[PDB]
Amino acid sequence: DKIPDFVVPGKCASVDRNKLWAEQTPNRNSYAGVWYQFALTNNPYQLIEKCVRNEYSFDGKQFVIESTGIAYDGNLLKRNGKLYPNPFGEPHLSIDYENSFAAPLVILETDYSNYACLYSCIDYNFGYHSDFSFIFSRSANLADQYVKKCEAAFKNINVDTTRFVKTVQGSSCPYDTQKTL
Amino acid sequence: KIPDFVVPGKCASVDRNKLWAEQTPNRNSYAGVWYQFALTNNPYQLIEKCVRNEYSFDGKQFVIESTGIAYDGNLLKRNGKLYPNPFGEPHLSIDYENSFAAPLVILETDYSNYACLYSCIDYNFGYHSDFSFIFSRSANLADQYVKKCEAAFKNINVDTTRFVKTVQGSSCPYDTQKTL
Repeated sequence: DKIPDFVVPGKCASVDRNKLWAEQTPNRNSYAGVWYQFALTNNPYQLIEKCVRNEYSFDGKQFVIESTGIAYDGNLLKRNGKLYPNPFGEPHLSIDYENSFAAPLVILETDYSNYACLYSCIDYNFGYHSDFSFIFSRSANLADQYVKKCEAAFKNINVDTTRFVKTVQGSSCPYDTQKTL
Repeated sequence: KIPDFVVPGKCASVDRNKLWAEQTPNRNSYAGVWYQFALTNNPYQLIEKCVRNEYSFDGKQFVIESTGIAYDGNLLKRNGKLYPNPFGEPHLSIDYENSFAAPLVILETDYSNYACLYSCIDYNFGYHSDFSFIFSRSANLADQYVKKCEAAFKNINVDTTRFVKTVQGSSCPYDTQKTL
């Protein structure tokens, strides 16, 4: 039988969150600013298809997010999100979008000034998980050397990096306009 | 051949403002114990039978302890919260530990006997998944209340033939459950 490539047998991977959390907590401010989506794994919840541009402001408690780009229907779209500590005290954040739902998000590795590798995973009740991965860049392109750092980090938690699809980014995107939405 | 919880079209409009206005003053009456009477097929619900949800209201949100028999036969406890949507939208978020959070609307409740609950999420490919529950104040629910739930779901075009009854009653270890 055929199922989507984002439903995978087994339980979400372990991931050492406590380590990442201690490392990332004092650096929140540095995480703010603009991040471009460089690539992601097949994701049926993402409404923005191309030129995905995420603007993060940090108010000391959370990050407020404005995500913009071109939707699947060819129009411009702006979505509002928030990234805040998980409300049960687990050492991960919840990524939440307006009119949608919220999911756990772990920053598996970032150097803050070039790249960030991100990961979200959900267990189902029938022996399968679904995971969603992203490669974020501080600019419209990301150099092979940072891309490989994400590829290693995802390989290390057993994600088939063949699942990544490149996002359209670059001078063909109306970034100046997106910023005004 | 897709799962019956993956449905064509956009999530339904539900009149969330009318509901919010009705329920806001009565939150305190929503607390206490609620049993899951029936639900539409749901891949995130880890407790299979004897499902008992205990709600306490602290003023801003509800703290939940959900217990029952998991799909492996073992007893299970899950911790949840129910709080207003953090963007100011007139619906609640239902959030469970080690899981995710989804929007939840209470389509109809009389507080003392039944509740009909609804959650819906839209996909980027023109379909949606919705999840529905019927809650009862006891292990059983009279026909007259089940029918009110049926009418509320029909009204929003949920196909009520998707409901499966949950195991409750004599065979459940509620007394042990209360203790977890």
